[PDB]
Amino acid sequence: FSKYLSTAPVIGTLTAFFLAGLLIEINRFNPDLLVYP
Amino acid sequence: GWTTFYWHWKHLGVWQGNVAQFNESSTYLMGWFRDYLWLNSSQLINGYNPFGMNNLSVWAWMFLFGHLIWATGF
Amino acid sequence: DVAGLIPCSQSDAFERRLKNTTQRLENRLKKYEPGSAPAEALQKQIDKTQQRFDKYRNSGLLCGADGLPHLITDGRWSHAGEFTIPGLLFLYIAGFIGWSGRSYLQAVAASDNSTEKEIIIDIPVALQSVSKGFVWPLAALQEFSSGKLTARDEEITISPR
Amino acid sequence: KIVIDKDPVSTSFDKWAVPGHFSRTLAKGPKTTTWIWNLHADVHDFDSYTSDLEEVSRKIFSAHFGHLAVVFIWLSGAYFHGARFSNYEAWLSNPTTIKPSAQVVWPIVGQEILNGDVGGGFQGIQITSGLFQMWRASGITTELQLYVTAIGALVMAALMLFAGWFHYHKAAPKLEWFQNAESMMNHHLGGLFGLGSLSWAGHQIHVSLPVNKLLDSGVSPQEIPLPHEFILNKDLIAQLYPSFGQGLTPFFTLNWNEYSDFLTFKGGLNPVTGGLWLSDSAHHHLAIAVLFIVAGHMYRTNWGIGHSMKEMYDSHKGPFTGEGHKGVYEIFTNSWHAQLSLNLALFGSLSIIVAHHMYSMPPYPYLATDYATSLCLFTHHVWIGGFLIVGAGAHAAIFMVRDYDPAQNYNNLVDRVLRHRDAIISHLNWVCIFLGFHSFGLYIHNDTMRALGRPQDMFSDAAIQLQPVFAQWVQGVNSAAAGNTAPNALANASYAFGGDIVSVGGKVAMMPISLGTADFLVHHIHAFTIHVTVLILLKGVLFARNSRLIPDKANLGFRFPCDGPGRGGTCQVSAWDHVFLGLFWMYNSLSVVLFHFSWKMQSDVWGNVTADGAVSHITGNNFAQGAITINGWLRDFLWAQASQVIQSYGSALSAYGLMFLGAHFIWAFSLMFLFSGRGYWQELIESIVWAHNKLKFAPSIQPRALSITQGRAVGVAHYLLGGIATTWSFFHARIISVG
Amino acid sequence: EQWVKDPLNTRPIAHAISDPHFGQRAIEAFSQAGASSPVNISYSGVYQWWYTQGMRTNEELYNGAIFLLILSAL
Amino acid sequence: AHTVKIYDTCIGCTQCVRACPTDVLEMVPWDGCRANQIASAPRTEDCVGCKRCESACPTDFLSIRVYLGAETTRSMGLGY
Amino acid sequence: MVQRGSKVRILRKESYWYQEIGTVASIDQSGIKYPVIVRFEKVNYSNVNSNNFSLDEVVEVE
Amino acid sequence: LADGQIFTALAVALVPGILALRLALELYK
Amino acid sequence: TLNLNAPTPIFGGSTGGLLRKAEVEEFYSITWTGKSETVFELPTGGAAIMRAGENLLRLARKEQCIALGAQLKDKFKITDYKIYRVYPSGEVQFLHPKDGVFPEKVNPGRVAVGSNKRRIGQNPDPAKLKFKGQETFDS
Ligand code: CLA
Ligand code: CLA
Ligand code: CLA
Repeated sequence: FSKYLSTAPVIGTLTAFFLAGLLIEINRFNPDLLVYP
Repeated sequence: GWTTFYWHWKHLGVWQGNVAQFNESSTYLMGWFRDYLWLNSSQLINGYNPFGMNNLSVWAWMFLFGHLIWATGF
Repeated sequence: DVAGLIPCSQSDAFERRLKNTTQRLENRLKKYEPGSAPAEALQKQIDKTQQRFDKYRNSGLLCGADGLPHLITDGRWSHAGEFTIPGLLFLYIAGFIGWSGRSYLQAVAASDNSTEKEIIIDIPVALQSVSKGFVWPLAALQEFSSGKLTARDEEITISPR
Repeated sequence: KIVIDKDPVSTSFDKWAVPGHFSRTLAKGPKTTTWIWNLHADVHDFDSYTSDLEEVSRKIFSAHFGHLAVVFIWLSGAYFHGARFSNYEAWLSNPTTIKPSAQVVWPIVGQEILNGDVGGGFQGIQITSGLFQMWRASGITTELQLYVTAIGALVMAALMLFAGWFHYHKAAPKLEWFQNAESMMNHHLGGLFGLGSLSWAGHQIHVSLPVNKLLDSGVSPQEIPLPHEFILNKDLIAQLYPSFGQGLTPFFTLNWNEYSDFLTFKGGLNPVTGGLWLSDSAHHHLAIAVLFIVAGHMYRTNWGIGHSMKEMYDSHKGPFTGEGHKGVYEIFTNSWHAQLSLNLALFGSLSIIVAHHMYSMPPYPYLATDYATSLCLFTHHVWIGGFLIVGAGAHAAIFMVRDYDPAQNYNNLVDRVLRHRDAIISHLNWVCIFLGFHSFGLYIHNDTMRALGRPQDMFSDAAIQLQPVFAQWVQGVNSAAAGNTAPNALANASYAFGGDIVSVGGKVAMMPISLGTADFLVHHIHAFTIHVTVLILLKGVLFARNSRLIPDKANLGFRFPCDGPGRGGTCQVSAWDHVFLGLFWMYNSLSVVLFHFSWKMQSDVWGNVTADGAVSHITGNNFAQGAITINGWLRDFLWAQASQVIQSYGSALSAYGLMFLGAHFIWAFSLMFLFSGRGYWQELIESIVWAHNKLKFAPSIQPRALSITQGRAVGVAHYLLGGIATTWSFFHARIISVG
Repeated sequence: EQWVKDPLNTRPIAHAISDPHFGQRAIEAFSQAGASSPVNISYSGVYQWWYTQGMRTNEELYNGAIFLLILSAL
Repeated sequence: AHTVKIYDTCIGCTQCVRACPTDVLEMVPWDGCRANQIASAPRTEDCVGCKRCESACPTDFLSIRVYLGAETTRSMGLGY
Repeated sequence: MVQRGSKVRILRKESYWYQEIGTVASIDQSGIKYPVIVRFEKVNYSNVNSNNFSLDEVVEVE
Repeated sequence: LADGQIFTALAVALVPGILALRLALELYK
Repeated sequence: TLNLNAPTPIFGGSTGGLLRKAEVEEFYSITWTGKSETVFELPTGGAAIMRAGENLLRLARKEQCIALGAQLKDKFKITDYKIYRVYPSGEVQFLHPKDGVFPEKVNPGRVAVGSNKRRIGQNPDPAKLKFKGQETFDS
C-alpha cells in the first residue's frame, strides 16, 4: 500500500501540506513577521 | 504600456499638485485599476451619452474603436 | 534619516492609521452583544492591530508622510533586519531545496532506471539525498574546487550553428 | 434478464503504483515529460485503450456511482455547513434583512474581515446559493435537521461509493443487460421520474405545506410543530386546509374536488413571500407523478406489450428522407459517445430553461426579493448550460470519428445529413453573417449617430423603432390567459408577461419585463452568437471524418493538432479544435446573455417600491435609451456598476475585489498560450536543459514542450477561468452592495 | 497668430473639420477654441516648437510650407 | 511546387513512402550495396507540403526533407 | 576502431544527441555507409533511442 | 492667409505631381 | 485506358464533390473491381456500394484517389485499384500504380530524382550563395 504513497502526486501535495502547514501556524503564533527583531 | 502608464499617472498627480495619490496607490495594482483606469475614464466615456455630446465624442468613439480592433486581432 | 522618513515612534503619520482602524471596528462592535461570539472576534481584532503597531514603534521603522514603513536596501547594518537577515534566512533554505534534488538526481540517475524514480520519490534515496543537502554551503565549495560540480562544454549538448 | 460476471477484478493496491496500467503505451514508463500530460488526458477516455464494448461499459456504470458519491459528499458539505456555520435559525426569524451566511472564515492573517456584520448574531461570508430558501421551502425549522441530513447524505455518499465497487469489482453486468434501453426508459421514467415527484409530493404535502403556510402567518420558527407531528396528530394538521379529516376517502371514491384546499391551481406569487404557492407545486409534482408513471408503461419488456424503438424508427421515413431513422436505434445502443452528446445537449439546454423559469416564476420564499440570490442562480445554470452544450458538440464529433459506421448507415438520416453538409453549413454561414450585420451593425450605426449627435438617426424608441411585435404579442397572449384559456388559474403563469407588480418587504418580487427597441436589439445578438456557436460546433461534427481538404480526417483521430503547413496550412483542422474554438464563442454567447439579464433586471425590474405604490429601480430605467449603443453598454453598465467591486477594499467584499483582479490576471495568462506556439517554447527548454545538464543534476526524464493541443487546451482553460471568474466577481460585488 | 498673443489660454487648432456625416450638434461641439468652423484642437506640440524657432506670423508658416514643397521638388 | 530532397542517410525502411497522402514518393534501388533502397521524389509537383513523410523517417535527423516552395492549385489541395 | 559495447561522444552536429554519451549497439560489417548503431540513454523528439552514425562520427571515451 | 496663395501652393504641389509619378514608374523599371 | 464510361456505384447525393474546377481544369478518376456488395465511406460523404465492376468514381483531387486506396486495401482487402487523371482537361492517365507494381515496394529501373548525396547540415550555407541562382538544398 505504501508504494502508492511514494508516487509523484501524493507526495507533491502532502509535502505541500506540511510546508504550507508550517507557514500558517507560525503566523497564527507570531503575527506580522515583517522585520527581523 | 507599463512605461507610459507610469509616466502618465504620475504626471497627473504632479500636474494637479497632489503627488500623494500616486505615491500611495501605485504600490498596489488596485490603485492602477481603480484610481487610474476607472477614475480617469469618466470624461472620455461620456463623450456622447443619451443627453448629448461634447468635444470628446471623437476620442470616445476612437476609444471604443480601438477596443473593437484590438479584439479583432485575437 | 536616509530617504526622508521620520523614525515613526514620533510620527503623526503612523498614528493616524490606528484611530481609523480601531474606530472602524468599534463602530462594527457597538451594535453587538458584549457576551457574543463575534464580539471577541472584534475585541481581539483590535488587539491584533495593537500588537502589530507596538512591534513597529520599537523596531525603529522609517514611516513616511503616509504612515507606511518603507524599506531601505543599500544594506547598512542600521537597517539590516529589513532585508538582509531575511535574505540570509532565504538563501540557506533555498540551497536546501537546491541541493536536495541536486543530490537526489545524482543518486537516482546513478542507478538502473531513474525515469521511474522521478515518479516514485524514494525515501531510501530522498532521506539519503537531504543528508547531502544539509552540508550544502560546505559541499558545493569542495565540489567546485574538485571540479565535479560543473562539466566541460563538450559534455553538455550543443544546439547547431 | 440480468446476467453478471462475479468479481472480474479483485481488490488490489498493487496497480496503484503503476499509473497508466489501464493502457498499453503508458504501462512502460515515461521517457519525456509529456508522458505526464499524455497520461492525465486519456485517463477517463475509456474507449481509447479498451476494445471491449462490454468492459468499456462496466467502467462507466461504476464511475457514475462514484460521481453520485461526490455530489452526496458535496451535498452534505452544504447541509453540514448549514447547521453549524450558518445563521439559518436566525434567518427564519427574519428573512427580509439578514443575508444568508455560511463558510465562516478562520481568525487568521487578515481574512477575518470577510466575516463581516451580516446579521443575526453572526459573522461570516454572505452566500448567494439559495440553500436557505431551499431549506425554508423544504420545511426545515431547527438546525438539527440540517445535521442529520449531512450524515444522512454521508451514509448515502458512502453507500454510492460502495455500490460502484460492488458493480465492477464484485458483480459486473453484461452488455445484453446494458443494451436494454426500453426497460431502462420504463424504470427511469417510472421509478426515478414518476416516483421522484410523487415522493416529493409525499414530502411537500405532509411536511412542507403545513410549516410554510404557518410561516406566511409567521407565528414562530420554534412554535411551528415538528414535521413528524403532522402525520401522528390528525387534528393538528386538519386545522389548516381541513381535508385531512376526510382522509384518503375522497381520493378513493374519485371525488377529488374535496382537495381544492392544498392541491390547488392558485398560480401567482405568494404575496407575503414572493415565491410560488407551494400548494401548486404539490399539485404540480402530483400531476408530474401520474404523467411520468403513465409515461413509463410505454416501452416493451418481457410482457409482450409496449412500443419497441427498433419498430418505431423504421416506418418513420418519408419521401424527403429516404430510409428515415433506419439504424438510428442501432446507434444509441452501440455508442456511448452518441449517447453522451444527446444526453448533454438536452441537459445544458434544460438548465438554461431552469435559469429562465426561476427568475420569472420564483419557486422559493424570499428568493425573489433577495437579489443577491435570484441573480446568481440564473447566471450559474446558464453557465453550466453552455458548457454542457459544448460537451454535446464534442462527443457528437467523437461519435463521428470513432463510432459512426457507413456500413450500417446507408441512405438514412446520418447518411443524408453528411451527404448535404455543405448546404447546411453554407446556409448557416450566411445566417451567421446576416445576423451579425443586422444585430451588431445596428449598434455601430447606433454608436455613430450618438457620436455624431444625430439621435433622430439612431435605432431607439424615440427614433427609428425596431419594435419586437412577435415578442409583444406572445407576452400579451400569455398575460391574458388566466380566465380565458386557463380559467382555473387565479392569476397568470407569471407576472413577467403582464399584470400588477408584487412586493415583499420593500423590494419587488416580480413585475412585467417590457420589450422595446432596446430589447429587440439585444435578443438578436443572442440569436447571432448562438448561431455561430452552432456553426463552429456543427462543422466540427459534420466534417469530422473527411472534407474536401483532407479525405482521411477520420484516420488522424479526434484530437490531433494539425496536418502541418501543407495546402497553405492546416492548423486546427481537427474536431477537437472546433470544440476548442466554440468554447470562447460559448463564452461570448453566454456572457452577453448575463449582461442582458443582469442589466435589464436592475434598471427595469428589480428595485425598491414606495409605500405610495411606484417603483424606483436600481440603475434607473437606463436600459431604454442607454443600452442601444456600446458606449452606453460600456459606461452605464460596465464602468458604472463595477464601482462597487473595485471599491471593495477594506470591507467584507474585499475578497471579491482581489478575484476581480485575480481573474484579470489569469485571463491575461491564457493569452500567452493561444498567441504562441510549440516550436518557440521547445527551444527555450534546449537552452535551459543545457543549463541543468551544466551543473550535473539533469533529470533523466528529459523535459519537452507541451503538445500543441495541450498548449491550446491550457489557453482556453485559463481563458474561461479568467473570464468567468471576472464575471463571477463582478456580479457578486455588484448585487451584494445594491441588493 | 492667435496662439502667439497668449500661449496660456488659447487652444492650438490642428485643422478644420469637414465631415459631411456631422449633425447639427456635431458642428457646435467641434467648433471650439473660439472658432466659427469645426476644428480639432492640436496636441502635437508643433506650435511650441515653431514659436521657439522664431515664426510669429501666419505668412512665416506659409513661407515654411512652400519651402518644403520646393525641397521635396528637388 | 515544393522541393523534396532525399539525403544519403536513408535506411530503406519504406516508412516515408507509405506516409505520403498524394503518392509523391517511391523507393528506388540503391547501388552502394545493391541490397538496400533509397526514397525518391519523382512527382514533387503533387507535394502538398503536409510533412507526413518527415514524420515517418526513423533516423535521428531526416533522410527526406520538405522545403516549401512555389504554391500551385495542386499543392493547395483545391477541389475548386 | 570502435567495437560494440562502447561509450561514445557525438560530432554529428546536425543531431539532437550532439556531444552526448551513447552506448553503441552494433556495427554492420559490410560496406553500407553510416554503420555505427548507437543507442542512447536519452530519447529524441520523435521518440527514437538509436541511430546510425559513421565510424568517423563516433569517439572512444572509455 | 490669402486666396491666391492657396491656389498657388496647389500649383506648387503640382511640381511633386508629375515628378513623383516619374520617380515611381522608373523605379518600377 | 480509362474505359469511360465504366459504371459508377449507385450513389445519388453529395453536395461536396466534383464542382466547376472539373469542367475547366483537371478532374480525377479511380478504377477498381469490387469483390462483393459492401459499402464504403466516400471522401465526399459516406456510402456508395462496391459493384461487381468496373467501378469508377470521378473524385476531386489526387489526395482523394490515394486516400481511398489506403482505405480500400485495409478494409476490403482489394489491391487492384488503378487511379487516373483525365483526358482533354487533365494531364496524365494512370498516375498510380506508376510502375504497375505498388511504388511503396522497390523495383528495378526507377530513377533517383531529388537525391542529395550529403547530410542536411552538410548543405551549403545561404550566406555562401548570396546573389547566386544555385538552390541551397539542391545538388
Ligand atoms: C457529461 C459528462 C461528461 C463525461 C463523462 C465526459 C467524458 C469525456 N470527455 Mg467530455 N465534455 C464534457 C462532458 C463530459 N465529458 C463537457 C461539459 C465539455 C465541455 C468542456 C466536454 C468537452 C470535451 C473535450 C474537448 C474532450 C472531452 C473528452 C472526454 C473524454 C476524456 C476526458 C478525460 O479523461 O479528462 C480527464 C480530466 C482532465 C484532463 C481534467 C483537467 C482539467 C480540466 C481540463 C479543466 C478543469 C477546470 C476546473 C474544473 C476549474 C477549477 C480550476 C482549479 C482546479 C484550479 C471522456 C470520454 C476528450 C476526448 O478526447 O474524448 C474522446 C476531449 O478531448 N470532453
Ligand atoms: C416536469 C418538470 C418539473 C418542474 C418544472 C418542476 C418544478 C419544481 N420542482 Mg420538481 N421534480 C421533478 C419535476 C419538475 N419539477 C422531477 C421529475 C423530480 C424528481 C427528479 C423533482 C424533484 C424535486 C425536488 C426534490 C424539489 C423539486 C422542486 C421544484 C420547484 C423548484 C424549481 C425547480 O426545480 O426548477 C424548475 C425545473 C425545470 C423548469 C426543469 C424541469 C426538469 C424536468 C426533468 C423536465 C421534464 C421534461 C418535461 C416532460 C418537459 C418540459 C421540458 C422543459 C420545458 C422543462 C419547482 C416547482 C423543489 C421544491 O420543492 O421547491 C419548493 C425541490 O426541493 N423537484
Ligand atoms: C470583436 C472582435 C471580433 C469581431 C468583429 C469578429 C467577427 C467575426 N467573427 Mg470572429 N472571433 C473573435 C473575435 C471577433 N470576431 C475571436 C476573439 C475569436 C477566437 C475565439 C473568433 C473566432 C471566430 C470563429 C470560430 C468564427 C468567427 C466568425 C466571425 C464572423 C461572424 C459573422 C458576422 O457577424 O459577419 C458580419 C461582420 C461583423 C458583424 C463585423 C463588424 C462589421 C461592422 C459592424 C460593419 C462594417 C462597417 C463598415 C462597412 C466597415 C468598412 C468601412 C470602410 C470600408 C470605409 C465575424 C466576421 C465566424 C464566421 O466566420 O462565420 C461566418 C466563425 O465561425 N470568429
